[PDB]
Amino acid sequence: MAFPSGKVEGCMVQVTCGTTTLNGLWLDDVVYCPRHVICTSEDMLNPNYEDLLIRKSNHNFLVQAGNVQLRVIGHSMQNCVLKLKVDTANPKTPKYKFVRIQPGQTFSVLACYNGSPSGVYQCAMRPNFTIKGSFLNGSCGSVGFNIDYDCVSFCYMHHMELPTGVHAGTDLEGNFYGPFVDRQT
Ligand SMILES: Cn1cnc(Cn2c(=O)nc(Nc3cc4cn(C)nc4cc3Cl)n(Cc3cc(F)c(F)cc3F)c2=O)n1
Repeated sequence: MAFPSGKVEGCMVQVTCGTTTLNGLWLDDVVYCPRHVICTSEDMLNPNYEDLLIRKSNHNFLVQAGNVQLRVIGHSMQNCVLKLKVDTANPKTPKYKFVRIQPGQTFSVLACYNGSPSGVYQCAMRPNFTIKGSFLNGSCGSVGFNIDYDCVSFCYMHHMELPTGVHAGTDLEGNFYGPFVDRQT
């Protein structure tokens, strides 16, 4: 039962900080993405995110909507998500809300790679707050949603695959579902 993905496809962007790259969600004039993007490969195992944040400037972020670069004019960190303020509002922004779902609820996921939509499928949140998704490498920042009439409810931002092959992430305010932390361990 996956929801049609057209309204979300127009919101996906590629976010690059140095050589680390993942997917971002562009709504109005804000891009949301996992804060993990500010890690170099050596920081990924045990990042000090407050320190890494101090060291970055707006011009260290490259945001691409397709072949169009968007100018970053502000950035801030909210729990495990980074919010990049860009100088252009997304003209395909749908009506949307952010919601936090519970175990047992289902949602659709738009898997993206390097900012480009790749597939859509339905998932359920398990009681241990993991999901059995279909995510490959490069899918970090892909989002889960439901459609509520005309309104897109965003409920899941993908961060990591765990050793057993299931997946974990945050709501759109950056709070993990479950007892996980955004580090490569
Ligand atoms: C197999 N699989 C299924 N889902 C995933 C999701 N995922 C991902 O796509 N990427 C990750 N690490 C990165 C490596 C990078 C190399 N470059 C050049 N840029 C990169 C950017 C990322 Cl995000 N990871 C690992 C991971 C991502 C996190 F956000 C986190 F907090 C901890 C982690 F261990 C990953 O799971 N891969």
